[PDB]
Amino acid sequence: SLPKPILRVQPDSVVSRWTKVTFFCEETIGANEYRLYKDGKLYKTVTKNKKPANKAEFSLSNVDLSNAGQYECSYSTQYKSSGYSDPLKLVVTGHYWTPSLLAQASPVVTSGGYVTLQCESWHNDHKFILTVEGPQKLSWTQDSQYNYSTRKYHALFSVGPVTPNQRWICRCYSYDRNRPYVWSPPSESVELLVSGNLQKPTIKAEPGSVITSKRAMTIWCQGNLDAEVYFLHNEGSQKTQSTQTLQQPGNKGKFFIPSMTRQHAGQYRCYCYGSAGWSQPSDTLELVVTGIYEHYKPRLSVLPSPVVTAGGNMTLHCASDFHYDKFILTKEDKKFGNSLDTEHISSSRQYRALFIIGPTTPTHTGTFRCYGYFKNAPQLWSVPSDLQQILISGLSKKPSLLTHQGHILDPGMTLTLQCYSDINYDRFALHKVGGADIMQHSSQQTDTGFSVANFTLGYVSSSTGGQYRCYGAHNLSSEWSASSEPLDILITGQLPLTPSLSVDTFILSKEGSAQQPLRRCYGAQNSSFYLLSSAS
Ligand SMILES: *[C@@H]1O[C@H](CO)[C@@H](O[C@@H]2O[C@H](CO)[C@@H](O)[C@H](O)[C@H]2NC(C)=O)[C@H](O)[C@H]1NC(C)=O
Ligand SMILES: *[C@@H]1O[C@H](CO)[C@@H](O)[C@H](O)[C@H]1NC(C)=O
Repeated sequence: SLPKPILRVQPDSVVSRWTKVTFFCEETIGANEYRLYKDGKLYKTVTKNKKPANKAEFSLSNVDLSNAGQYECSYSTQYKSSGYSDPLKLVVTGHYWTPSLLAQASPVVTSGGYVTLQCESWHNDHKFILTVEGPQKLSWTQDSQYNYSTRKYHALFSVGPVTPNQRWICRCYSYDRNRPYVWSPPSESVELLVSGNLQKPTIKAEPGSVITSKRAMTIWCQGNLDAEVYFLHNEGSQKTQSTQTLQQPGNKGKFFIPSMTRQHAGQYRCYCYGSAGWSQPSDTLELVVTGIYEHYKPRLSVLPSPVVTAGGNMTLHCASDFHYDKFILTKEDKKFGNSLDTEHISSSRQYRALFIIGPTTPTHTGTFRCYGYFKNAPQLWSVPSDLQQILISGLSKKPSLLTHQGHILDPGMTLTLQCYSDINYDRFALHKVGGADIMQHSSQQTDTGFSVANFTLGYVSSSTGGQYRCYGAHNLSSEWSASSEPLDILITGQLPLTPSLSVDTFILSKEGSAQQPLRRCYGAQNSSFYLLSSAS
């Protein structure tokens, strides 16, 4: 008789509870009156009187559960009421406990593959529906199995085969068979991460891959410039979506973490979807959180000296009273070498690790820290040891020490050491032999025509007396330099004796600072060599 009308809904057929929905009856013949039928019954009637148009609206504001069901549209032209538009199933979510949807292994799927998702729910007699967020809505319906241990009803969906052209976003629903038009509120969006075949995004970690706990860090995913959304993922276990990306320079998907915890460490990969579909995943960037296991801090030492000559063998010692599995050295903020198995020494009650370095390339110069961690948690490290710094000399002119303020000192005289050189080094390093610390200062350009470095030590005590050496380096250079002749600092007033012989060794010095005392007169001993006491 007459052209069957077209019934449309906004928003979609599956609407969340308590939201406004609108039906639209459309035709071209005429518009005398429109009628909306709900489940085979006259629900509403809109007349084109009191503005004249060709399409009629039916608003159902504040939708509740009772508004779910079949809807048809009929119209009348002249005095002919004509048939029905093909029915439209309005579905309302709510009334139930929210189901859970879990990527059974991981959301990761190489294109053309299937992933299994488990959908759980507490409801006794319920069917499960898995839908994907796409144009032509893909659905799957399963019966619920019951896990007697967890006392929960679950069903598994094998969603696939996953095509690399379309973004896959899965959601689950639970619903009673007897009332099909009423589903549960949708579970959390499970988005599948597809390993495409386009170029790989470079993944980066700006502050570093090693981060102390509770601190901030950022993960960048830069790559193809026809990319739209960047993802970060962990083997165990994360999903993160970035839509708003820095366009300058080029698509840079930024991720920000305010404070690092246990659940932020692990191996990260960057997945990416774009106009030409998905891309091959990034390299596995391993994020490491330290500061955890903050009870037993490891301790780091070095032998034979914190400063070794170029081309020598030198061992670092990572030790801890706690039975860690492995110890790892880090230079600056970066990992160094690899992990070594801990080794329980029977004598020192310690767990030991000997990082042997030989020969010493100028690359080993830096600040080392040893961490302890366990096998089952490779990304959760201990609290860093007190730093042990390494200097490596060998290849430049030996920068002599001025050694002013005298050569033999009495507590307490403000001792300062100057380290000069003919070669214009941009930085000098002073070291007291047998010590663990190395001092460094920016050299100042004196008028004469070279650089002098000021090393202001504290008040002279009995402990400040020893042997000193200075080293020189440039700005662009990572190579430190061979040290000068040893400076022997001698301290007085450290023995209850006054010499009258002018006791293994005997010292003799001028009232003025001589270039070197020979071995007023002073008296020392072979064991405690740098300690003296006299009056003449
Ligand atoms: C580097 O250290 C020397 C210390 O020898 C400083 O020299 C002072 O110089 C004044 C005159 O210029 C002398 O009267 C003082 O006796 C010196 N100090 C001492 C402790 O002897 C020099 O100023 C320092 N230079 C820089 C750039 O810090
Ligand atoms: C170990 O280092 C020392 C000095 O650094 C060197 O003389 C010695 O030859 C090294 N050991 C071996 C086996 O070469």
